[PDB]
Amino acid sequence: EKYSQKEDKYEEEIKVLSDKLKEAETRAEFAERSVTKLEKSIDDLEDELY
Amino acid sequence: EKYSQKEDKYEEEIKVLSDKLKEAETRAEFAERSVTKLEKSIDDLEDELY
Amino acid sequence: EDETTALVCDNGSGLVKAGFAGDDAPRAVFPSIVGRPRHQGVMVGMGQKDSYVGDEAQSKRGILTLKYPIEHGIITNWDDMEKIWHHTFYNELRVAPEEHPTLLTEAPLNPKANREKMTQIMFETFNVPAMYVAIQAVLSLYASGRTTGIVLDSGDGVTHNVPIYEGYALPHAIMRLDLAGRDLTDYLMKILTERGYSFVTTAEREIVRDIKEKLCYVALDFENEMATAASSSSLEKSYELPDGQVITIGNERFRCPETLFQPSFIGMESAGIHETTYNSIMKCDIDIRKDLYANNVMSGGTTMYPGIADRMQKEITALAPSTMKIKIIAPPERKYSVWIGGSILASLSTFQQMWITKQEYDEAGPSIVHRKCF
Amino acid sequence: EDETTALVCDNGSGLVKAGFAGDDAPRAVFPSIVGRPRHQGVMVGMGQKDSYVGDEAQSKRGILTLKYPIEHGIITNWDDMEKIWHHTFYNELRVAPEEHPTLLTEAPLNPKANREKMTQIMFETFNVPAMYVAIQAVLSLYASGRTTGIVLDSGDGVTHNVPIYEGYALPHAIMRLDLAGRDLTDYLMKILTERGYSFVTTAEREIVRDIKEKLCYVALDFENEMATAASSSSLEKSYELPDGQVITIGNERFRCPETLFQPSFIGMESAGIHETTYNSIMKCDIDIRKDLYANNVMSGGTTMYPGIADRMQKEITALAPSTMKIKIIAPPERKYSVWIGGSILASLSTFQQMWITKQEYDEAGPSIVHRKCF
Amino acid sequence: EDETTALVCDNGSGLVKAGFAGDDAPRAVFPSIVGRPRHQGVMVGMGQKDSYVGDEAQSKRGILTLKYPIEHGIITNWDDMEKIWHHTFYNELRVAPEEHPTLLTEAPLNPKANREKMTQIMFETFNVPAMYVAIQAVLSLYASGRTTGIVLDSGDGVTHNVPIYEGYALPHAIMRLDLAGRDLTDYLMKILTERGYSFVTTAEREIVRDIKEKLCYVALDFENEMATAASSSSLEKSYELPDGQVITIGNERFRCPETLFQPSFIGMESAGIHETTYNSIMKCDIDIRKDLYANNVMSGGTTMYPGIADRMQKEITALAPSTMKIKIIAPPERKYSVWIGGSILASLSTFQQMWITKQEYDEAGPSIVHRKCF
Repeated sequence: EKYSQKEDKYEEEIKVLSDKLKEAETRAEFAERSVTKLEKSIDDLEDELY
Repeated sequence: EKYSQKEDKYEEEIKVLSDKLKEAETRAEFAERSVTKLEKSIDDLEDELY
Repeated sequence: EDETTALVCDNGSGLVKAGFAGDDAPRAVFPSIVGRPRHQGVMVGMGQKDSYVGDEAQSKRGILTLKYPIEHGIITNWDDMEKIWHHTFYNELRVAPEEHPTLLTEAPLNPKANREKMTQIMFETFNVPAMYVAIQAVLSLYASGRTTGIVLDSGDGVTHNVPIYEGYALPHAIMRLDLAGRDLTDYLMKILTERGYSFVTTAEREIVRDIKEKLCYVALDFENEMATAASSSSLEKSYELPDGQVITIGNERFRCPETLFQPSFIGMESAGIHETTYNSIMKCDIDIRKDLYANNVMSGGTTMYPGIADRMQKEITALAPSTMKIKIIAPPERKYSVWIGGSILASLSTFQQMWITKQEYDEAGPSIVHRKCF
Repeated sequence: EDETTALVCDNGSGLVKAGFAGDDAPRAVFPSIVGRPRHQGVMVGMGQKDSYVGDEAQSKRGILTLKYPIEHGIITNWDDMEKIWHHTFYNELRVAPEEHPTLLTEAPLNPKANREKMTQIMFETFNVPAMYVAIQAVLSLYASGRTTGIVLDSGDGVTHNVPIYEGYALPHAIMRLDLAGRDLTDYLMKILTERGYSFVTTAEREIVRDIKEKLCYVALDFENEMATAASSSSLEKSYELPDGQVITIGNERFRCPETLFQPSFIGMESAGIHETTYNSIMKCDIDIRKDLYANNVMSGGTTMYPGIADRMQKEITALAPSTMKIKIIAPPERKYSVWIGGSILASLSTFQQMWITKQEYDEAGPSIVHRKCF
Repeated sequence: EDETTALVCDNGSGLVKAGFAGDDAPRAVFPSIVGRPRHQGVMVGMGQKDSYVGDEAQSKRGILTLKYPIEHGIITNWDDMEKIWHHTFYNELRVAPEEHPTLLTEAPLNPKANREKMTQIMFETFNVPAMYVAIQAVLSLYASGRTTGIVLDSGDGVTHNVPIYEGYALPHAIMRLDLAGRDLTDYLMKILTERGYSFVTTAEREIVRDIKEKLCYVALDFENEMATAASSSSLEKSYELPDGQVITIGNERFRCPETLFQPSFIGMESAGIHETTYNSIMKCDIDIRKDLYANNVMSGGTTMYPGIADRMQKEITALAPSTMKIKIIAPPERKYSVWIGGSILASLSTFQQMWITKQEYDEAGPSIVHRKCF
């Protein structure tokens, strides 16, 4: 029973980590689009500046 | 033991998703910091092009 | 048979990587340790066995005192190195060295006596038709399949840095930095003591080596990760000892690899590994620097830590002109890159005339290493 | 009054040395022991007294089981340490700690938790205006009146080694070696058993501590003195037990301190104390080593044995370059050198601003120990 | 007093040479180093002293990281240079600069910013009535008492070459070559590593500077001396380190100064010092070349090596027309020749009107350096 509950606690740690990972990865990939958008805008602004 | 093995499978996946989360968080934080560097370098290009 | 195969051995400190030339991976990889029974044994029908070599010593660790025979790319003890090579050839590979040419790797800016004594043993211990001693960093560059780059080589022996351009090589721009995996291990067992865990002996010194081989990582910013160590959650990891004792390591974990970028922690003035790379690139000609910035190759066992590549990228990009883009190419498999570079070299058809022959040694002596090879 | 005096306590394991700052000798020196009535007492109008502390426990030894609360510089039991400090302040010195700033000594490379919990008790047990925790070896150096030296600190707790140059300090070159007076006592009661004398309990474990405090000496050559143990004359000494039993100890006497120079006798790989001093000096910069060789300072209680200084001199001179002269400065009075170094420090006028104030603790918490002090 | 005396300072890199004008030798000569306590000190009643300057830093070397503030004749760090001059005037000479006109030396083809910022500091840091900045090579020529010559100036900063004829000067024929004492030191510690001696830090970098200041010499033929290095007898010399370690240096000794004549060893294309002298003389008019060949003057600290004059004579005679005789005049005392040339200049009566006055600076600003002086 404590190991069934740990099966659930560990499964919950996987579920929470899966949700936190989906947020960290979605935020990382979105923020990486903000990286690429800021970077592209910086290159375009540099082409304009040039 | 089947629970302990599920707890281990989860602990392996908890390490995979905790590491994948720390790496995705390192990526999210990298993207936040890379975004922050390019928030600064966008604003520097916005101000320099300006 | 045609071409005879060839044999390749990487001996930086810590690990023998050995196998046949012409294969993508070494057959035998084991720790370069000679472990001696310190405690007198009392039974009958033991061993006796004066000493144990290789991962045999890892299995029977607690009895033994372990001696690394190579320190800082320097062989301290020659009989112990001969025993390690005796173990490679007879215990693992099961070859007669008389039937194979043998490639050895060796580290930059290394004493002449190591290369010259290394050849003296290869001819006058394991009788061999031919051999070569080659620089570690160039072999990793070959393994990465690139003609140009600055190779950051850091093993358990010492850290080295060799810029290369279109082949060639720059002797003045080669840098050697006395930091290693082993010095990080000595720092690590020192930084565990403030937590109450005291590892005082060679046997559990290899237990903190195993800890550091997985738990340790490099911060993408050191101060930021040290600040978030106030709220301990993910930065702590439980580690199981072979005793059954549990170790719980927090901020102590990532500040051990931080020593590569801050040798003020070890107490050495010698600059961090990113400034050493700048020191090498600055000594190079102005023209080539553009691709050396963009073609940094990491090799060796102590570039394996998660996040090293990202930290080096952020620091070199911060120091350098942001006029040019700083790509770092650090492959996974980078641990074995020197051995793979030795596999590809001895498989090269032209290289089969550049061997130091046994005959040429017998006429012209051990001093000819430096005369023929780099 | 002006300056308020100050209080100084040395707690390495084994002895509390305590007194006023501004005096040449401590008022109170007593054994750091908490001795508990193991045997249930049957009378009326006893005690009861749950436990006895200090040399009270030495007087009433046979009833008590004695527990050292500090092992290896680590406090094992906190309530027992608090009881020892309660005994120092109220039983001997008769001070209110509210009226005095208190200096504590503490050992190098020691767990953070000891320094942080030690401060937590000093503020939230004996209310005190200010305190400091200081490293043992630097205090002995101050007591010896020298600005430079390598301090070999060995108490009953653990052995430590701190090189210093012109003040400063070298964190990487600090060495801590798990040997002590206490480990020599455990070795000694083990080497008495081959003679038929069996001391099995804590009470007579302090009787072999007393034996070792006078009878034991260090050989100026171990093998030569062990060879002349064949013709037993001066090497035997009669010792009187408090029982009235007589003990006669020959070669067994000088091979107990020999363990410091041969930890293979205890079964530890960890190098002898002269090689640990070499290990510390070798980690130091090349330039300063000349005076560190010539300014070795011995401190602590287990450097008191006759002939230690001569043996260390012969071994360090034998290992080192004979190009430079190896002076060892080991004062008599070296036992109390840490306390005298604490007396001089709290008497220093500038040091009166570097105290950890009670106020600064109340705002910023117990973690500030490491932030302000070394 | 009459004439007020005057003050003279030579700051090429490495050494401040300073004293009164009107004397044959400088009072104060010391290393131009700012050494900072890298290791945090733990005592009370130290220093503190943020940094040490001069031969104080040489005495307390092991603690300090040393920073040369001048590299390649360029001041890298201005506050560090101001501290060095503050040390010259107050610590050694004990002068108020308000009471003396001050001559500074400076190197050819040097950035304008060094001369202009150097004057800005001399007027607006140490208040001074007047000053001058003068070229290093012309001062050595004055010291040698000759009106004509080609001055080969090589300090620890950079190598320079100025042909002069009957006074005058040839701006197009002035050559500056990036080699120095310091680059020979960096080459030397690199060529010691093949022997096993590894000097990794600033403190023992000045130990190889001291080695090179006496042991090193220049071969009268490089290949011949490298061939006789097979039978090692006189070419080896024992050297004592301050550690008490002994160093034994063979062929490695004379191939360090060989770098001046073969910059392919350092990896620079830039021609050897004898071809640079030809490059300067070839840029001069045909008529004067006869005496420039016969009146070559060596100056500076890195022309001190035994046998440099003979090697330059053999190479320049080999390259040049043997129609005319190539005398090289290299005095002993050539190290201090720039300072002596500054002593004689400020003692000249006519020169006392060519000073940059404080008044003329206050009206016309720091840019007037180049306008008035060469």
